[PDB]
Amino acid sequence: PREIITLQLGQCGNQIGFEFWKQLCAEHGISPEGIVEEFATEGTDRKDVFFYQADDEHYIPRAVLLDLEPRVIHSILNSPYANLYNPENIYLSEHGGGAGNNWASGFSQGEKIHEDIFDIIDREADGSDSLEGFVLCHSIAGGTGSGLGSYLLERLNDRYPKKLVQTYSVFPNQDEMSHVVVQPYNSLLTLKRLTQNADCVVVLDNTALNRIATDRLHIQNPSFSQINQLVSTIMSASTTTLRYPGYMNNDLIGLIASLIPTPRLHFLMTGYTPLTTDQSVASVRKTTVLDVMRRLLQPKNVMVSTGRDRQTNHCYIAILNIIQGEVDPTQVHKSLQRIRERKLANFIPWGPASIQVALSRKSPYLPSAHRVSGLMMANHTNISSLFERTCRQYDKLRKREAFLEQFRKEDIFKDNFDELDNSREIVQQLIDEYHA
Amino acid sequence: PREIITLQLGQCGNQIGFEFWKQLCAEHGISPEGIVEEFATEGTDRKDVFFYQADDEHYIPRAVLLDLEPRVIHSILNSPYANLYNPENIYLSEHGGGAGNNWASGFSQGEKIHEDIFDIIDREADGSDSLEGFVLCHSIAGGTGSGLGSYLLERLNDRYPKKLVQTYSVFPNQDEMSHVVVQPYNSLLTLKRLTQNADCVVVLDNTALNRIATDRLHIQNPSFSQINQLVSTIMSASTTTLRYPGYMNNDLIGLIASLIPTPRLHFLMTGYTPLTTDQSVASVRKTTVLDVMRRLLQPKNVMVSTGRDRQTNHCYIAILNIIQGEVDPTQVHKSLQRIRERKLANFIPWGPASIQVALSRKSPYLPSAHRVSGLMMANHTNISSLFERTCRQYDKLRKREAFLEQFRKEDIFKDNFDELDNSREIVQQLIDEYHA
Amino acid sequence: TPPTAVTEHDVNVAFQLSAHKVLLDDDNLLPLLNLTIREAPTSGWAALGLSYKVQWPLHILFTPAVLEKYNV
Amino acid sequence: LFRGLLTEKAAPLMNIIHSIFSLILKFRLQLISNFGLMQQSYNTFKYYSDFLFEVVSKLVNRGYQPHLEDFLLRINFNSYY
Repeated sequence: PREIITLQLGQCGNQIGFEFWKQLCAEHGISPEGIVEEFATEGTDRKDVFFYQADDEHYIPRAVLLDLEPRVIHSILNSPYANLYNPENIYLSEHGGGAGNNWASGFSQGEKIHEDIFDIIDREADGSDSLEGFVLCHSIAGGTGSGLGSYLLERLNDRYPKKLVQTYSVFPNQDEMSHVVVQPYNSLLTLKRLTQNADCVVVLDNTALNRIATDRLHIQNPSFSQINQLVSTIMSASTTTLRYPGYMNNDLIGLIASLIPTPRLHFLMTGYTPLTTDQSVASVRKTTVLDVMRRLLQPKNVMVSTGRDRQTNHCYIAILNIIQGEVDPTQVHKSLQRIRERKLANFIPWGPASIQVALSRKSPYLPSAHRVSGLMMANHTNISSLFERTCRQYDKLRKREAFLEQFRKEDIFKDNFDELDNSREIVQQLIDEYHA
Repeated sequence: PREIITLQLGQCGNQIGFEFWKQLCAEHGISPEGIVEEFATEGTDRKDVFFYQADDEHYIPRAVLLDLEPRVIHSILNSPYANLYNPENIYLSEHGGGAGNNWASGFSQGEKIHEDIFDIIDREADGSDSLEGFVLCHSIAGGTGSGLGSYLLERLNDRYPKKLVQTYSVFPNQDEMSHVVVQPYNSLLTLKRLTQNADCVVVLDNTALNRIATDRLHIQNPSFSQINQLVSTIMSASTTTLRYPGYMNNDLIGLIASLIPTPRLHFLMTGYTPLTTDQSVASVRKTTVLDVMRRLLQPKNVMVSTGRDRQTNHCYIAILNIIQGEVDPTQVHKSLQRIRERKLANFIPWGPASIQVALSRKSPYLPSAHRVSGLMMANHTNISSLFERTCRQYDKLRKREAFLEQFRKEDIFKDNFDELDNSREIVQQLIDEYHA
Repeated sequence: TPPTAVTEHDVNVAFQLSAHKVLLDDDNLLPLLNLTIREAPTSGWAALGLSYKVQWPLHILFTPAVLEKYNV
Repeated sequence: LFRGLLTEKAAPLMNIIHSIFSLILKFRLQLISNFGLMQQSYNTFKYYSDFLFEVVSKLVNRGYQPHLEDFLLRINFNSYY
């Protein structure tokens, strides 16, 4: 009775959930509409929780996909997953509107599609036992996915004031400005909704994706097009306490609750270790769990742009270390015994910090059911280095002249730009204030 | 956990450490990726002792290469072991440089690249469990190693006072005066820091290098490529009590504490028997172990030029004879019976001396587990000849009027030339006083 | 610290972290032996010894008498 | 049940889990619905945790219940600030 509606929205947001649903059929090792193995019921002991159980010989995703370009969801039609999705229940196959790229297009298109947008997620729940919440799988990139998704961060926490908000924000490439040039604008507007019309967030930086894709997966050709591959893997990693049982924090609101000290701090750095390829020529003789959490208390997996002298001028405040699947679960507490002797952990220079370890099984699926898997869902105070990157690329755009008038072509016709600036410096500073 | 950072500096200082890292990979049996030999852990009980402490089975040289000459370092990144090297904590890939070839070039470039030269040894001391020290693999040839090497002889004496200092001072052929002529000036500025801001040096001269290169490797016309094998072997050779456990003077500051009578006398002569291919024919049945230190009882393999008639006007005080690999050690106490009887090494007459004998285990790699080895680390007081030799080349250079105003256009603008003369004569008196 | 009953626990975790950052040559041997430091001299030095088990019937060669002759 | 907690069914570790429950009712009843009464509720919690630290230290013997090892993680946390 913990049914979650994913609200995949945007050009990238539809892609990271396109490969999320595709990851589940391949890790349970079955057909996305059949059963051809017994690992489906034996591995996954709660087969429906983001699906519903069979009554037509087909699996039913709890997904909605709206965007302002009809091209991305027809690139879900083209692919043969039309017997895992429904192009009249699970998506609107050709939904138009804006060009778009303006944030202000989609923010005004949620308010004239206001009647229809809450009868498609509340029609997506209609045999549900009871709702957990909503995951807004939306994109910050472009103004389309960012534009309508930022309206739903408000209306879903007061039409349902007891349900979960948590966002998979994915930024556009910060090594470009020629992909989207309204990028400092559409980022910060949503960041106002991230601190006071939210609860917890997941912010994912794109240049740290390509930092890892050439250093842990070693492809020669760093491009903006590995954006969805590293993300869809950490999305399916985050919910191994809801699609396979837990023990304590046996809900998803269990993990997420203990990683929020105060509102405005809850920006979680995500790490996921099994991307190494030198841990796989040594999987016959079983790789060790004694040095795989010296990658969660030392950088080797951050998808958050953070400095190198900001892992010492800021410490962990809350750190969660989720071990998954086969792992040798009888020495994971021996591994956490030798952390304190070296001091690889970082704690605030005042009061309590906490290194939480928890464990959970998985279905047959060798990179995390035959190899040690380490997920970090960290909470570091070093998150202002990004908020300085977004503020410093935002005011830099106003000395270039752009989107002081080219943003006010639809909706916005009043000044509120130094209002998004002022709230952002309030955010960056109280965090530093909160510790000694 | 006894990690040493080699500091290659200078034109000749980069060529001698290049084959040093190449000796280590070949004897540990490892690939530049992973393990391919289980002699890697059974033979070397401390793989990490100059390498990065693995956490995904990778080993990284702890090397830094700064130099004003890009010709010598461009032959290091076009090697099969250029992947053992990483240009991201070592050096740049295609690195730059100063003028160079002047002592004032590299001394002033030492202090405006002051941030990165002390933030590249602390990007190689972050997994460290305590640093042993620093080995300054710097040249005495040209102004490049000597300018930049005089700087780090100072700051590691006071930002790092606890840590061990020890240098491989390599001279060029001192009779050059047309490709280098500024060699007695750049030498003495570095020789002054070496005796007052450094504790130990490992001296090496070139005229006794070519002495081996024509009678142990046998060229008809000299080359400087038969000079870099001789240094790179003696580099891995000193660390067989530390790369593989000892018992007593198992620290490297243990060997050196019994090899230094007191600073003012610390210049260790180096000697090495298996450089020739006629010492693998004296280990097909094992030749006796009585004779492997009675060839070091009076040297005939020294990489330091000296007379054999200057052994009866001088008296050894401390001599170390480190034997390596299979030598069948049970007639080694018989070998010290026969030392006093010949006396080809005079012992000091104000008090007792020291005949140090060592043995060490090494990997089962063929030239480290078959050939009979004598590694000499002598400390003989006939070294005053080398200091009289560089000072005779200075005083002749000042009466040709050369570098009286030609070297004092850059970072010299005050007298310091007779300070170099006086400090050489106090060192020279105190070497000879310790056998007086 | 002259030997006392709490110095015993300190030397056990101390041999624990010490031999572990060096990497003891076998990882499962580390928690099946440790050093053990009870009358006091004035210093713990030259007053500490070893505790290690023995298996069937290897102990008749390694009887509890002669482990003292080696420890002393 | 030795592995669970055990507490020898008598020892102040059993008194601190009883007592931190008594503040937990004050935390849910004030937040569902007084700001001086908030901060008192966790000042008693800080009394109860600092009471726990001195108890871990008198339980420390040389090896004595698998909770003890895991507790000395947090002790060295307390040392770190």
